[PDB]
Amino acid sequence: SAGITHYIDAAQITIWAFWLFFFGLIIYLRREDKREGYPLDSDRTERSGGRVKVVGFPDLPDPKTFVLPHNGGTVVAPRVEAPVAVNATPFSPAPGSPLVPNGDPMLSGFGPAASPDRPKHCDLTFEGLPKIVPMRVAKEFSIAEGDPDPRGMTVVGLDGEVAGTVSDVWVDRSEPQIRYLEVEVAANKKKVLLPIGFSRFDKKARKVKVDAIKAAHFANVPTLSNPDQVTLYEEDKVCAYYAGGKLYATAERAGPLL
Amino acid sequence: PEYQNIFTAVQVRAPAYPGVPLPKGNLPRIGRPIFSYWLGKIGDAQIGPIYLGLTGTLSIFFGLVAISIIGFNMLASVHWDVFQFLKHFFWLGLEPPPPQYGLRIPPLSEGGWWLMAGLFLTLSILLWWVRTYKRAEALGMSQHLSWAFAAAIFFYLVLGFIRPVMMGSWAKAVPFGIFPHLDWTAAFSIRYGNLYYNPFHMLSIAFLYGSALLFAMHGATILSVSRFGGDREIDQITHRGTAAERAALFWRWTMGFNVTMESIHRWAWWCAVLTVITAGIGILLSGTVVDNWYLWAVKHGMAPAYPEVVTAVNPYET
Amino acid sequence: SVMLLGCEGPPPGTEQIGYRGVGMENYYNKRQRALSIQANQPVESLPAADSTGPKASEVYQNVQVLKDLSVGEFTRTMVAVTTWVSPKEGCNYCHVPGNWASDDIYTKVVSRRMFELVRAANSDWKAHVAETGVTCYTCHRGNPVPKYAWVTDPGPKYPSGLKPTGQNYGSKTVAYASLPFDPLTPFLDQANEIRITGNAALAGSNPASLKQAEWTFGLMMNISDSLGVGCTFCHNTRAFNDWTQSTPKRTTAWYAIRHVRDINQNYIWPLNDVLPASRKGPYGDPLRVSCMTCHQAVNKPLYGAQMAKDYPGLYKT
Amino acid sequence: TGLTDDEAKEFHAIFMQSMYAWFGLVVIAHLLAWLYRPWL
Amino acid sequence: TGLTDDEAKEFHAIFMQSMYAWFGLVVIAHLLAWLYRPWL
Amino acid sequence: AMLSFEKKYRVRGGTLIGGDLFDFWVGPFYVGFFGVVGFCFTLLGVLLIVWGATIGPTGPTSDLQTYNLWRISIAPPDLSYGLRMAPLTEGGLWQIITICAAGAFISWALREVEICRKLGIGFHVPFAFSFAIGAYLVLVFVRPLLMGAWGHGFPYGILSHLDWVSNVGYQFLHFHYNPAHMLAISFFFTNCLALSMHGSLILSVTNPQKGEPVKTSEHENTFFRDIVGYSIGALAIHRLGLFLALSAAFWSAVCILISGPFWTRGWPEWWNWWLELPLW
Amino acid sequence: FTMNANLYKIWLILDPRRVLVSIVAFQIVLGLLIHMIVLSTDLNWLDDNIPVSYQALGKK
Amino acid sequence: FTMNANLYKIWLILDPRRVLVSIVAFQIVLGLLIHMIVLSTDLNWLDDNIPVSYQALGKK
Ligand code: BCL
Ligand code: BCL
Ligand code: BCL
Ligand code: BCL
Ligand SMILES: CC[C@H]1c2cc3[nH]c4c(c3C)C(=O)[C@H](C(=O)OC)c4c3nc(cc4[nH]c(cc(n2)[C@@H]1C)c(C(C)=O)c4C)[C@@H](C)[C@@H]3CCC(=O)OC/C=C(\C)CCC[C@H](C)CCC[C@H](C)CCCC(C)C
Ligand SMILES: CC[C@H]1c2cc3[nH]c4c(c3C)C(=O)[C@H](C(=O)OC)c4c3nc(cc4[nH]c(cc(n2)[C@@H]1C)c(C(C)=O)c4C)[C@@H](C)[C@@H]3CCC(=O)OC/C=C(\C)CCC[C@H](C)CCC[C@H](C)CCCC(C)C
Ligand SMILES: CC(C)=CCC/C(C)=C/CC/C(C)=C\CC/C(C)=C\CC/C(C)=C/CC/C(C)=C/CC/C(C)=C/CC/C(C)=C/CC1=C(C)C(=O)c2ccccc2C1=O
Ligand SMILES: COC1=C(OC)C(=O)C(C/C=C(\C)CC/C=C(\C)CC/C=C(\C)CC/C=C(\C)CC/C=C(\C)CC/C=C(\C)CC/C=C(\C)CCC=C(C)C)=C(C)C1=O
Ligand SMILES: COC(C)(C)C/C=C/C(C)=C/C=C/C(C)=C/C=C/C(C)=C/C=C\C=C(C)\C=C\C=C(C)\C=C\C=C(C)\C=C\CC(C)(C)OC
Ligand code: HEM
Ligand code: HEM
Ligand SMILES: [Fe+3]
Ligand SMILES: [Sr+2]
Ligand SMILES: [Sr+2]
Ligand SMILES: [Sr+2]
Ligand SMILES: [Sr+2]
Ligand SMILES: [Sr+2]
Repeated sequence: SAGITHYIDAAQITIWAFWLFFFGLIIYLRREDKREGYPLDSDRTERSGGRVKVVGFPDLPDPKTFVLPHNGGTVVAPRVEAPVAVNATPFSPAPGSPLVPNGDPMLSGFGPAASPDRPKHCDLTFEGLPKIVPMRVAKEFSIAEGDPDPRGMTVVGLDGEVAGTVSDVWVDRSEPQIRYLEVEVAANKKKVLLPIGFSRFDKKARKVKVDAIKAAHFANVPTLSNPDQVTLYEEDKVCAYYAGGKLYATAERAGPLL
Repeated sequence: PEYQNIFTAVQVRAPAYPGVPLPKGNLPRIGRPIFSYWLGKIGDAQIGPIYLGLTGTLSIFFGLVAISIIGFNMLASVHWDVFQFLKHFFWLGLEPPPPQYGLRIPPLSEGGWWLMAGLFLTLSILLWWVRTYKRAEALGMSQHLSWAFAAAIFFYLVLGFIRPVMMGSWAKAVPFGIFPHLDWTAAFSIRYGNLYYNPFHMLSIAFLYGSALLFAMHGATILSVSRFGGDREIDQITHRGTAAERAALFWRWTMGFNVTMESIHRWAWWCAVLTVITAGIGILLSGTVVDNWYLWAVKHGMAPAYPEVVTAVNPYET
Repeated sequence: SVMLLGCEGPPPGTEQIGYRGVGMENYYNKRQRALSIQANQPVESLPAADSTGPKASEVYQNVQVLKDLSVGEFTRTMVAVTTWVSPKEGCNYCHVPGNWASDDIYTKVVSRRMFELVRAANSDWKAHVAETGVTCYTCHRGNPVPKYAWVTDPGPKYPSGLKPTGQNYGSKTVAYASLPFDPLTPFLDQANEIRITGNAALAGSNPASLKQAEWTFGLMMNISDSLGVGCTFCHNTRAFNDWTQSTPKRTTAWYAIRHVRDINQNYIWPLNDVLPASRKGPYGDPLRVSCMTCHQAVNKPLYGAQMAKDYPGLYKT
Repeated sequence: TGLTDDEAKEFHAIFMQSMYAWFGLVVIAHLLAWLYRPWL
Repeated sequence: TGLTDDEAKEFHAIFMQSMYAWFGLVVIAHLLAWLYRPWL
Repeated sequence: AMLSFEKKYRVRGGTLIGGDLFDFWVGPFYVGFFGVVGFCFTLLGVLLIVWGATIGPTGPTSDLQTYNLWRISIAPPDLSYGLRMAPLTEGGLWQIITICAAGAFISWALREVEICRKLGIGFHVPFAFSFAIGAYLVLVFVRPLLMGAWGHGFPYGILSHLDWVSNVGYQFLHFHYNPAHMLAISFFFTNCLALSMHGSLILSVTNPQKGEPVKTSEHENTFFRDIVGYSIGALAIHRLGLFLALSAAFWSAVCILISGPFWTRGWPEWWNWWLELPLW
Repeated sequence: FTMNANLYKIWLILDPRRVLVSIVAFQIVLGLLIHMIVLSTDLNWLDDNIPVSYQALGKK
Repeated sequence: FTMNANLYKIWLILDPRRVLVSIVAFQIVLGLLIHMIVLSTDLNWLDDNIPVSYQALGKK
């Protein structure tokens, strides 16, 4: 008998092996996925006083340690993070309801204005010099031939009003580029950072538009504990404020449209 | 309105960077840098220096040899008419040894240039492999690239060398030509009864589509959190910021679950390596194990049936 | 530019071939369909001949084919063969002047053979030629030499040190694709194997080479182009080899392939010794037949015009 | 909506009469369409 | 929308007359087209 | 439930439409007015694919009816119906499921939009999503329209749609020669390459050899500069990858848009414009 | 069938500009939709030609 | 069917540069659109051979 066709061929079983390796892969990737934000926030946890820490399937992976270079530290993941109050109040007492920011929305530090507490230290070059520093601290840097020098352009907010003028340019000493625009504010001549991401140029006019906030809001830009360098804490703090204006800076960004 | 972080609108220069320093043994670096205002319009304007060791030189060497055999051969097929060479270039190619020869080393005029170009190409790709492992060690880094390059090398090897040796015939490897190698692809599917019904080729297709899906999603994300320096992924990985937060949350609020600044790079990594690895497996079973995938799909009841509205009588059966 | 480039406008003419959703469909340019129709106009017939008279073989001297015809009918048959094959030249093209019965000029030894070629065709190949049948015009079109006749070609030049790629060139004969550029000699002259698909899912009992697959692909490109259609005209590409999923045109094409093997092998190669160099390719092989020769890019030569049924002198016995 | 109670009388008026003008043009077009070619 | 009430009767005027001119050229074209080859 | 840092951002407002009406969360998903339209479109779509599976091409008791996942398939109407709505049990169903799919993808896109407005992030993602939505639309709306009939759309079935691709592909004889196809394929392959390179990199620096600390930007640039004499840099690599994948989708959309409506011949034949230039 | 009209108040709750363009857009789209529906059906006016189909003015 | 003498106010609500360029875009698009609509039907005005066929009868 030389014809007993087997119903099982290498192609079936290779498709079997694959799916098994697959499932293990998926599972694993979802585990690396819980090295942050976990366990979750329910009132399942609060109701039970915490006896239901929310982690789901799969579960959380044993911590991993990152050894920052330069006497920098050591970070772990997953970690235990201290809760932080919410600077807002429930739009409804029902769960899943959004919260309204407390007080003046741009000040709230809630919503598009919220942000975490990153180190109060500076990111560093390879050598260990403050990575992000101004061109005034980073002597070498230079505009690229054929690019308007931002230095001296007028910074202008979302409504038209002048905001200030570019007093300097902050650069990456690691990957040479403009990261932050410095702004001598008109209303008080204080110096603030302006993330490049929020800034549009109008080279033919030497203006630097900013849809984010109004010219006035530039007065409240979060500040630097040193005008010649900036910490991780301070960057988030700077940007999130402008970001808040995307939903706050006007009595209309709140939406609807209809 | 808002900058999109598509085009660096105002650049800055600084003296070029020779790079983090390599240990003893890792040879000097060569070439001295330049800047392209235009690469600069979209990315690091610095061009080079480059590193070249024994490895790097033996790989550039083999690789260019292989490129010459293929090319010179193509000029020969048009009679040394560089004009005609220019005219039909897309259609020119260097075909493989004929089956009549099996796996024997063939005469120059009958395929031997292909076996030599295939030989030298492979040695040069695998030398570039070693190159990236060396360049990756000099930096204390890990071999994640090398595990991927090794996967793509896997597919390559399956295509032009492994399947051929298993099938006992150099004529089964792919020929060097644009249109010729496209034709090789189509004929390959045809010869084995439509490759669409090959499970592995379906998975490789889900994974190719997935590399486009993930990189488009992630990439769009990092730009959307570029405002918070999300591109600076390393520190968002060590010291989570509102970029990594807004990032993980956009997706969380959208599709119900999410990843992290470190893990998305693993989903993406694993999805790419998977393409080539299902892909190679896919070519491995063709002829070695399965000869007609459509039939295979029928035997496993996967091929759909449609009302037979058009049909033709079989002359072979008259 | 880097020009741009090659383009038709929407909407194309379309025809549904297979079941809805299966994708077996056809697209075409309406304009060019109309131009092909004007170029594929048929010559109207000559009035029937009454006759009523003796048989050709009784009133003529060298009638070895059109024997059983009445005189009138023979004469008519001569006028059709005249306008159909060589009207700029007239009667004298195939005859020695003053001597209608003589075979002292080759175009007649050939003409005679082609009388047996059309007859065999109209009477023996209906599973292929149906009731449309063929006639001289089909290939000649007012031309002495079918415009679309072929020859085994040698491809482009090679130094002496290396042998030809056998495939890999820009050729209109394989649809512009790079497959092998002469899929005709081994399939439309000789009878090499076209089948490459296995009939078993698992392997170990199908020796078809990939190369053979490419030759079949080339040839198919040829066929497709000659009849002016795509594979869903005859196939269901999920299974090129599956006859039940194919269209009745695959059956027809199958018998046609064998037919061209008979025209080329027993009617054309033999005329090679009495034909001039002007009618021969670089290997001494003579201009022969292909599907294009007759179809000239249309699924039925001259859009399925019925010319032959009007000339009874074109059928066997 | 930063309108006065009176600028919602005005806007409403122009809105309604304008809209009625549109509906008017419509009855015109539909009338032509029916005379030359009734569709029911 | 950054116009004065004095400069929108002005704008509306120009808008209306121009629009009507356009509509005119359109009516000419549709009239020549209807003559040369009526479509209904 | 929320991430351990989520409550602080779960602000009110940002809609386009609905306002406080549907301005709430469910588990981790954001609802919004478009989540509701989306869920409705989606649910009816799927529930109808279930009914199509239930009935089969010849009725629930015939042998072509099936619930096997590889083979369930809902196909368009014949071409004879053109752009008209065709009877339900003759491809009508397929038309409605399509309307639902287009509406669901568009709702999904608009809901990602409200989510950008809430979180205050750029809208790069839903814009990028819209490229896939576009490709889907050419494959069901644009092409079949330009082609005078909705039946030119692909059927919704796992392998049967693969068959659609196959025979449509083969009407042009050697599809590989479609030049836009050549582009799109180039991007799909390169995209898959950069992704493997970025992926590999991030993971190679944040986790280096034991005995080494998280690596640096300087390392990053130095490695790929070491290997290939160039490094596009961190920001931009995220930019490129977005370019490649969106373009890959683009050229797929155009390569299929021209296959029919603007080109009917085989595709290799297109390349003739090149062999006939007056240079050779 | 109650007593309060005064339905002008509608613009104190609904933004007029956006409503304006919304109706505008919807009208052009509904327009195209309807045009494609009738032109694809029997009440067709294009694929006819009055008083004679024009490409059947010459057969040749 | 008359003109509400305060219809100028439509320009206090709708931005003039946008309404204008919008009309130009929509119109040019419609134009290109219709032109190929008609060229794609029986009413063709290009492929007619008026007053005499322009190539020849073939290649000759
Ligand atoms: C069997 C079908 C009949 C026919 C039956 C109808 C019917 C019935 C109707 C149309 C209508 C329309 N048809 Mg028709 N139509 C035919 C064939 C055609 C053809 C063609 C190439 O064959 C074309 C181009 C059109 C095009 C038109 C549009 C002009 C018009 C409005 C549609 C729209 O989008 O509203 C756009 C919406 C707008 C608000 C713009 C309004 C523009 C009009 C022209 C007036 C301008 C007012 C302007 C906007 C003033 C604004 C205020 C200022 C800002 C101060 N029809 C066929 C033969 N057509 C509709 C119509 O005209 O209404 C009277 C209508 O009711
Ligand atoms: C022709 C019709 C057949 C077809 C036949 C095949 C065949 C045959 C194959 C694929 C392959 C694949 N097909 Mg397919 N394919 C079909 C239709 C499709 C469709 C579609 C929408 O219809 C899609 C999405 C795909 C998708 C794909 C990809 C998913 C996959 C390969 C990924 C890849 O890049 O590997 C390519 C990457 C590499 C090869 C590695 C590259 C690295 C090398 C070493 C680089 C060296 C660079 C060099 C040294 C630089 C110097 C240059 C020198 C000059 C050479 N196919 C149909 C059914 N397809 C693979 C497969 O499935 O096999 C099972 C394959 O081999
Ligand atoms: C059949 C033989 C021909 C051929 C015929 C065709 C034809 C015909 C086509 C392609 C198409 C393409 N081919 Mg091919 N192709 C050939 C061989 C190949 C090869 C190869 C190695 O040989 C490759 C790599 C490819 C690859 C490609 C890409 C260039 C392209 C598909 C990407 C795309 O459509 O994006 C588009 C992506 C989408 C449309 C997805 C959109 C997502 C939507 C909005 C949401 C989906 C939501 C859904 C509900 C998700 C499920 C989630 C559930 C909720 C859980 N082909 C062979 C030679 N190929 C297709 C194309 O061009 O694309 C239009 C096409 O029409
Ligand atoms: C798995 C299926 C088949 C096949 C499937 C397809 C399909 C399908 C397609 C291609 C196409 C191409 N293939 Mg392939 N291809 C095969 C395996 C290979 C191999 C190999 C040694 O293994 C090579 C070198 C290539 C190379 C090429 C690229 C030249 C090109 C698309 C670019 C891309 O993705 O780049 C990513 C990588 C880079 C950017 C790195 C650097 C590139 C190097 C230097 C390219 C070398 C060759 C070059 C063409 C010669 C001179 C330049 C010319 C002017 C263009 N293929 C496999 C075996 N390939 C696509 C095309 O259209 O072109 C034919 C296409 O449609
Ligand atoms: C996840 C699978 C994907 C993948 C991954 C992948 N590819 C890779 C890698 C990885 C991980 C590498 O590590 C390696 C790389 O270097 O990445 C940038 C590589 C690679 N991907 C490339 C190609 C490639 N990969 C492809 C596909 C894929 N690879 C998949 C999409 C494709 C396809 C199918 O489209 C291609 C074309 C190469 C650039 C590189 C391997 C390079 C190599 O092996 O080099 C061999 C030899 C040469 C290049 C010869 C040198 C010729 C020089 C360019 C000329 C310089 C001359 C100089 C002037 C000197 C003077 C000369 C003297 C002799 C006179
Ligand atoms: C355009 C470039 C690439 C891309 C980008 C892209 N896709 C995206 C996004 C982006 C940026 C999103 O943000 C969005 C997303 O949510 O991320 C996953 C999305 C998305 N990518 C997905 C699909 C997808 N994208 C693909 C590809 C691509 N998308 C390109 C590779 C592909 C393919 C074919 O390769 C698929 C299958 C979805 C998971 C998701 C959007 C999900 C969604 O819109 O959900 C709402 C709708 C439903 C839940 C279903 C509606 C119910 C239907 C009525 C029934 C289904 C009908 C369907 C037409 C039948 C087809 C059957 C098939 C078996 C043939
Ligand atoms: C009767 C009635 C009411 C019905 C009942 C309703 C029912 C049936 C209830 C069931 C409810 C349940 C079970 C589910 C609901 C189902 C829903 C609505 C559908 C899911 C739709 C959805 C989009 C699923 C797609 C799944 C997949 C695999 C998508 C592909 C995307 C991808 C590969 C996923 C993983 C990777 C992800 C998520 C990356 C996102 C991501 C990226 C890309 C970053 O770059 C980044 C950077 C820095 C930090 C974080 C991130 C990050 O999270
Ligand atoms: C930390 O991050 C990282 C870095 O930073 C340090 C790196 O440097 C690196 C190293 C990376 C590199 C050195 C990058 C190398 C890049 C590679 C290999 C990609 C190869 C791409 C090419 C050769 C270019 C091909 C394309 C062209 C030549 C231009 C083509 C132009 C065309 C087709 C016409 C333009 C029009 C279109 C495409 C149509 C419309 C386009 C769209 C709709 C797309 C939209 C896009 C956007 C961006 C919004 C990595 C991996 C990294 O992860
Ligand atoms: C005029 O031109 C001058 C500059 C001279 C040179 C020009 C050169 C040019 C332009 C060359 C152009 C070349 C092109 C475009 C080539 C394209 C190639 C393509 C697209 C190839 C696609 C696929 C090819 C594959 C997958 C080949 C695989 C082959 C393999 C894997 C061979 C392996 C062989 C080995 C390892 C040999 C082993 C030998 C042993 C040791 C076993 O022998 C005993
Ligand atoms: C109007 C022009 C023509 C006339 C009047 C004509 C007349 C004749 C006559 C009277 C005969 C019988 C001679 C005999 O065998 O005694 C004959 C035979 C023959 N003629 Fe013609 N002829 C004409 C054109 C042609 C043409 C154009 C061809 C070829 C294209 C042709 C091919 C033949 C052949 C092959 C025979 C021998 C027939 C057989 O064996 O059956 N003739 N012709
Ligand atoms: C360009 C795409 C086409 C491809 C790839 C193609 C491919 C093939 C293949 C692979 C076979 C062999 C199946 C086997 O291995 O058993 C085949 C057979 C055949 N095809 Fe084609 N085909 C194409 C177009 C056409 C067209 C247009 C026709 C008819 C006009 C046609 C008529 C036939 C016939 C009759 C056979 C059977 C021949 C025999 O068995 O001797 N094909 N085709
Ligand atoms: Fe990234
Ligand atoms: Sr066609
Ligand atoms: Sr049943
Ligand atoms: Sr020429
Ligand atoms: Sr006309
Ligand atoms: Sr002319």
